[PDB]
Amino acid sequence: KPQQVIQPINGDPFVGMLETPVTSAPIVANYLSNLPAYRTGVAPNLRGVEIGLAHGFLLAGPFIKLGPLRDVPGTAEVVGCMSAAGLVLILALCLSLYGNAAFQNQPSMGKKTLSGRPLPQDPLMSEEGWAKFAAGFTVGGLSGVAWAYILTQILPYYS
Amino acid sequence: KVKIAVDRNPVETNFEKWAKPGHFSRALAKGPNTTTWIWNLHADAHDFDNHTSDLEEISRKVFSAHFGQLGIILIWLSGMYFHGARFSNYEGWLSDPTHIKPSAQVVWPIVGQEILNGDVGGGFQGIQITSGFFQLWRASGITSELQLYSTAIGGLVLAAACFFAGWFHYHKAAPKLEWFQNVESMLNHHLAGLLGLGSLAWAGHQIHVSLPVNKLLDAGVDPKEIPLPHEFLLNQSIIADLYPSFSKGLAPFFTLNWAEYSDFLTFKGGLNPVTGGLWLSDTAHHHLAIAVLFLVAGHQYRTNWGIGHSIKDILESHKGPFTGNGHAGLYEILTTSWHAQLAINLALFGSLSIIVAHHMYAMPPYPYLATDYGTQLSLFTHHMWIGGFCVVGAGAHAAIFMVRDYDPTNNYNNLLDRVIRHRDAIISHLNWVSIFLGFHSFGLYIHNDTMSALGRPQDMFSDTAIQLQPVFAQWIQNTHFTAPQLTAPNALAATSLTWGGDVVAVGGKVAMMPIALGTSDFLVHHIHAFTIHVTVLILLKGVLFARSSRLIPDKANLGFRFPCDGPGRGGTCQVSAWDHVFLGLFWMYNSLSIVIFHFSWKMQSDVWGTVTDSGVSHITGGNFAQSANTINGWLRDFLWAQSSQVIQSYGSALSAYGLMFLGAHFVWAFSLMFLFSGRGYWQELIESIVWAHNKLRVAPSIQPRALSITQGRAVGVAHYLLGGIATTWSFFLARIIAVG
Amino acid sequence: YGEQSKYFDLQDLENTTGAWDLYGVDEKKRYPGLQEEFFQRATDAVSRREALNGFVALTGVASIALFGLKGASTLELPITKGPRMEKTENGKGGILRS
Amino acid sequence: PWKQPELDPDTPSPIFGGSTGGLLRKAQVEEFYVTTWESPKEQIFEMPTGGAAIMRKGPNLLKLARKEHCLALTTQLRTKFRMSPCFYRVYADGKVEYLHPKDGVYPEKVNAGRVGVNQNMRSIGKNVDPIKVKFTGSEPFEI
Amino acid sequence: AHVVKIYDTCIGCTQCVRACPLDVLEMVPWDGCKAAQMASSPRTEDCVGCKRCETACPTDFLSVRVYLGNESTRSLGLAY
Amino acid sequence: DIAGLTPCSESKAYNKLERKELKVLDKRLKKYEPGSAPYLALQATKERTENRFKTYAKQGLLCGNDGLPHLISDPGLALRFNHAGEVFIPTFGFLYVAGYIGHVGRQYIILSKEDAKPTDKEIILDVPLALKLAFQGWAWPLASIQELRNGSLLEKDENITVSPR
Ligand code: CLA
Ligand code: CLA
Ligand code: CLA
Ligand code: CLA
Ligand SMILES: CC1=C(\C=C/C(C)=C/C=C/C(C)=C/C=C/C=C(C)/C=C/C=C(C)/C=C/C2=C(C)CCCC2(C)C)C(C)(C)CCC1
Ligand SMILES: CC1=C(C/C=C(\C)CCC[C@H](C)CCC[C@H](C)CCCC(C)C)C(=O)c2ccccc2C1=O
Ligand code: SF4
Repeated sequence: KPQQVIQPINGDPFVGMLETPVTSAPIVANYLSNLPAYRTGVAPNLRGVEIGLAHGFLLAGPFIKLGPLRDVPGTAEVVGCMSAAGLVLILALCLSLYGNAAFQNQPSMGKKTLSGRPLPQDPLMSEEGWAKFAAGFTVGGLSGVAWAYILTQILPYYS
Repeated sequence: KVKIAVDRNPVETNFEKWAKPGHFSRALAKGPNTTTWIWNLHADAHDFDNHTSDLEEISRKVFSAHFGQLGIILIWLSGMYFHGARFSNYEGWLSDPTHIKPSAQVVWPIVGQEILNGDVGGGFQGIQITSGFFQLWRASGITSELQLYSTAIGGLVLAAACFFAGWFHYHKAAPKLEWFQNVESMLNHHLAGLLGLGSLAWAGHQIHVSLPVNKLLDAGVDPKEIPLPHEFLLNQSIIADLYPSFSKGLAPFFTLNWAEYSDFLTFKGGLNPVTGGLWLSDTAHHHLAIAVLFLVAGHQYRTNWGIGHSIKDILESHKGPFTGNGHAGLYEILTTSWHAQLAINLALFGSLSIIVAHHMYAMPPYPYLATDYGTQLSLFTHHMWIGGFCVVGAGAHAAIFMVRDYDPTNNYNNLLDRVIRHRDAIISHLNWVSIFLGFHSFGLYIHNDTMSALGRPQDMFSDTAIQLQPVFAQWIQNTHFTAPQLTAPNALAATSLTWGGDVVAVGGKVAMMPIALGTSDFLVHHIHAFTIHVTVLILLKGVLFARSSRLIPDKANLGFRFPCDGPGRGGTCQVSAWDHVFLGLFWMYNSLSIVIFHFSWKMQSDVWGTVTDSGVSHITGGNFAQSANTINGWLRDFLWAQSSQVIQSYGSALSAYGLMFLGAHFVWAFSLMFLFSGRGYWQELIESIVWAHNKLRVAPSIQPRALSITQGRAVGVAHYLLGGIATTWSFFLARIIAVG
Repeated sequence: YGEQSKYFDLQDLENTTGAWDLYGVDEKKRYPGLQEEFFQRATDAVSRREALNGFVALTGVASIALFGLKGASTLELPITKGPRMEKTENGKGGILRS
Repeated sequence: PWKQPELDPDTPSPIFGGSTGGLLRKAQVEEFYVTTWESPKEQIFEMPTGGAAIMRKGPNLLKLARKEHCLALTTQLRTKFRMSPCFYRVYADGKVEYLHPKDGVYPEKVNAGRVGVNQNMRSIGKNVDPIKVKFTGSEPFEI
Repeated sequence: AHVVKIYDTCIGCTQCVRACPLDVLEMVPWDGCKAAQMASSPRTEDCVGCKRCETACPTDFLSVRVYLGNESTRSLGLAY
Repeated sequence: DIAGLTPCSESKAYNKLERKELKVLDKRLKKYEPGSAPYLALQATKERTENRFKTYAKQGLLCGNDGLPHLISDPGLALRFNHAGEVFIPTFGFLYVAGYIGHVGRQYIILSKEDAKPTDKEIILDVPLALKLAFQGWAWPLASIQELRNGSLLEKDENITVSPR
């Protein structure tokens, strides 16, 4: 009974990963598989809505807190939010450019989830699917920026 | 089991192999057809692995090589003692250490060098030294030049004995491989014997010799009437008045009454206010405790009498489930590979030299050493660089072991094999933390520079603006300051004045004062962490990818030091681990240069200075908290605010430092030929010069060839490092001599 | 695949090359049903990459043109404020131009 | 060789641990290489992309992302154990190619069964200057 | 990929094919040398240009020449 | 008095430089007793300074607007005016020794090349032949001229390795 925790993935010592407790932990695997980017059956626009909402809510913070007008009261909370919205628009433009670039061809080989049972094709791995994903990303980012804006207006604590 | 296996007379003592310079290598034994034969001769001179495949002859060779290096170091130490005996002002410096600068090198009046014999005081002229030998000769109680002469002659005698020992232990009586493989006996004899016996001998010398001399020296007694240490050794009456516990006479030692020895084996924190160094009683109890700790640790391993520890059992027994086989074969590697042990010993030696430099700058262990700013700066910088060099060489010899002495038979699922297995993960995570540290240190510096340039100092990362306070380091400082209050109640004061609340000063100059840490110290420390992470990334990648890689799978069969595998795969230049060490040398140079720049600026701006009645005034204006946050502030207020004495050193005692500065600039700049360029252009130029020498029949029999690509890289890195080291040496020494 | 020691079969080469989704599930419409059509109608007018590249550029050029023309001098950016009296003369070694 | 051999899917693989150096996404998208050999006993070898692996008594199978890894393993096996293995190439669509000698008795021999290709009967340095082949699309060494 | 050319100066020490870890070079029978052998490059599309055959070539000038240019996914030595 | 340079004997800046050097050298003299060995070394340095300033003057040397002596390089101008000792005679003085080293290196190269395995002779020097050639190289230009006319100095390029362009 050696308890060989460190083993290759699927018992295959030939490929990149080896199954490690950073990867093979049930909590980590359940948390990563439940993240929106790995919900393959869900439409890519619904993926992008949640992803853009989370990222646009987080990206507002550093702009308000450490912006050039952070010492000016009342105006930092609007300048940080519109700069975060501009950053979300820049990331949406780069996302659309990546969708144009990486999906001008067609993939031919599946993903092969563990012990088989693969679906035909991820809609995220398509051209119009990634375009819908980027659309959901920019809508989610704008809504998250506006939500972080109104959370800086009504507040019981800090900002 | 452990015995002395020695083969008598394996090699005849004759100059037969001295007659033919190329004899260690069969490739060089033919003749010097090309000019690269000479560089291969001086390069493979001490590479004993390709001289022969027998480990026993290699072990004998390296044993006598260490004997020769020991004899060389003993010759150098004897020469330093002779210089202090003959050409020095040590007698004058003993009677006045705070006003007479140390000097132990006297130049000749041959060509204009009389200006280098500076007026160091005490009616003596010479080169103002910086090694701090006078402080050491004041700690170890030395009064007259007769004693230094005796020490020099004894060092010369021991150096001759060491050279004779090397000759004997190679040519006359060479030990066998089983003699060198007695690792347990080696460890026991170099733990209890070497370290423990030396620590106990030094503790006894400090107790019986150095303590009374240093007790009479700081009391105002002139050294002329100070009794010689043999009088203290033989006579208990003279040693009894200075230390009353000697009247007991070894009674408390055997009767377990060691509390009676609290007069000359004290436990005091801080420095002696009269001299500025550590208390000699504290050092005596320290070296005695170190001797105890090494005597007990030197009886751990099992050699011949059953009891003890077997290192193979200790390694094979520590096996943990995320590591598979745990330290399974490392005893077999370390008992058969000289390069693996060389890597381990060089890494630990370099790190311990770094600790030595840090803990001398922190607690000065010598009398009148803290006030002598030049000796402290020189010791810190020198041991800093020697530690860095030993660490880089450790990486190099680890890569050499990886290429040559590593075999896959003994290791299947051990720690070394698994480190080889997940090397890409290690390199990628190290690259991530490298990029992360580089950005949020140097981009912070660039952002501070930009906000200074944009006229917005309130947006900078400074103490006046938004700050990154090093809370952990300041908390450690406060804990160590309050450590004698609760956690070490028997300590008189804090272990160092880095975190203290009092300022000591000898001769009107600040010896050691409390150090404040701010945003700038945070930035420089994380810059240091970034730089060290990059250098360790380069060295570890070179070690890991020396055997095989995704680019070149057969890098193991191509040797350790090879230039390239050709322009294939887009060009595999500098792919060898030797070139990884070649780049790591420059990264080491950048790391240690920035480290010693931080040391010099911080100590000159917040520690070193002259004490006044109205507060304490430092050497600079205390601008480290205001100018070390930006690159331009660093430049202007450290490299331009200082070095004004180096340029104006001409016509004075320190003009040789300016000459050395410009020669170092020359050599540093001359290296970039061997760094930027290649070999084919130089080979074609050499062909044209060969045609020129062929036209009028002065063609050498040896064909002139350009330097090899590895040879050119070695010349470039050597000239670059020598130039940079001498540049910083000249600048630091001239600044600290003309000011401090 | 993976019977006792084999890792290659040439008819299920999707398993041979190591293409595996370590974190992949096929659970459809995890969010509540009324929530999708609010955002599904949000994306359909901007789902096309032509509509999205235009919209980002439309909000790009207009807001960039808004900054400086109207965006500056309302935030009191220190570029359209003007000096009080600084830096008319230049030259510490004499000459004193301007 | 006498008959071109086709690799068997059934053949075992050496025991090995998880190594980061191995097959990448190029194995999925583009082609990858497969090496086969028949062993007399259980010996320890070092993979060109990983650490050490104990191989199986009998047939064996290695997958390498590059042909250079395959020939490095081949040269290591031939030098250490006089092993004489062979490797293949497996494409993305499942096509199998044989690159290790089609004649079967290695490039070191001749076998009088292969035709000289990319061979110039002129001496090196007798090639024409690039001006003589300018604006033609053919290099002087390609003639 | 790269262009590998072998000239008539080859005399057949059958060592340029051992120094190439990519199976680019092969040896064909010939009649212009004592060893009756001549280097050939059938799989010239699999060459990366590492010039190890040039290091192994003992003739002056070299019989085998490798010319760089027109790089591809196999001549660049990427496993990705 | 050529190129606007006054002679060193009649230059005010030359004497001001001498007075400045004597002042700083005597500044260090006040920190030592006259019967000490650093005092004797400083006195010898001052004597060497005074001897150098005296010998540099009254020798035809000149200086201009700096107090530092200048050297005249043009031949003829350094011959009509007494300035040949600056660079004109050191030119032939160096060339004699420079041709000495080149000649003895050539004779050693020629002598070693007519010997079995001559590459060893470059790393294994022989003392009696090298020292004999070292003391038989005083008449280097006389040996150089006679070899130039008869072709033993030079070599036709039909046995000289030339580039293949
Ligand atoms: C207690 C016994 C003892 C002591 C004190 C030493 C001391 C030393 N050994 Mg060690 N050694 C021992 C036992 C001992 N050895 C045993 C039992 C073995 C066999 C397993 C070895 C095998 C060994 C090897 C293979 C090597 C050493 C080396 C060294 C030196 C390292 C240099 C250094 O760190 O600077 C300290 C330097 C000094 C203290 C300078 C003074 C040196 C004095 C003259 C040596 C006196 C100690 C000696 C044991 C006295 C007896 C010898 C007698 C025949 C004259 C050091 C002097 C290295 C070496 O070659 O150096 C000799 C080395 O590579 N040792
Ligand atoms: C514990 C100390 C130690 C020991 C025992 C060894 C032993 C060895 N090393 Mg290691 N090494 C060390 C420290 C050590 N090294 C350090 C600190 C470094 C970092 C710089 C290296 C870097 C290093 C590399 C990169 C390589 C070795 C190699 C070697 C081998 C042959 C070395 C040789 O023949 O040099 C011959 C001696 C010389 C060339 C003389 C050194 C001259 C240097 C270049 C200039 C010194 C200038 C000086 C500082 C100032 C003078 C100024 C000038 C104007 C006069 C041998 C196994 C080589 C090898 O093949 O390993 C198997 C190899 O490739 N080592
Ligand atoms: C001071 C000189 C210098 C600098 C800055 C660099 C920079 C770099 N080298 Mg190099 N290096 C140099 C000299 C230098 N090199 C020399 C002379 C050698 C030969 C010995 C090497 C040897 C060497 C090795 C061996 C390695 C590096 C690596 C690196 C990288 C470290 C990145 C990092 O962590 O920092 C963070 C990044 C920087 C400091 C770059 C500047 C960033 C500024 C602050 C801009 C910030 C963002 C900016 C606003 C973006 C601009 C946008 C614009 C386009 C509109 C980086 C690309 C390592 C690497 O690849 O990374 C792990 C590595 O392994 N270098
Ligand atoms: C005595 C031997 C000798 C002789 C006659 C020459 C002669 C020549 N060399 Mg050569 N040279 C030599 C040795 C020699 N060289 C050596 C040892 C080196 C390596 C450092 C060079 C490197 C060298 C270069 C790189 C170049 C020349 C050039 C030249 C030409 C210009 C003249 C000159 O002074 O060059 C200058 C020569 C040097 C700076 C080299 C000085 C090295 C010392 C003085 C030589 C020591 C030799 C030794 C004492 C002889 C042994 C004596 C014997 C009794 C044992 C001329 C044809 C140049 C050329 O092509 O012009 C057309 C040129 O570019 N030489
Ligand atoms: C530095 C130097 C020097 C000098 C000096 C010296 C070095 C001297 C001597 C010294 C010595 C000479 C020392 C000694 C020491 C000793 C010791 C340290 C001891 C110890 C001991 C122990 C550890 C133990 C013991 C015991 C006991 C306790 C009990 C009983 C048992 C017994 C006996 C075991 C010289 C010149 C030389 C060289 C160079 C350098
Ligand atoms: C300059 C240069 C050369 C040419 C340098 C050579 C051939 C080495 C020359 C060494 C000399 C001959 C050592 C001796 C120097 C002087 C002769 C010493 C004079 C001493 C006085 C007392 C006379 C290379 O070969 C090279 C190779 C690879 C990368 C870069 C370079 C490179 O930069
Ligand atoms: S430039 Fe030099 S190091 Fe780089 S591939 Fe060419 S020959 Fe090798």
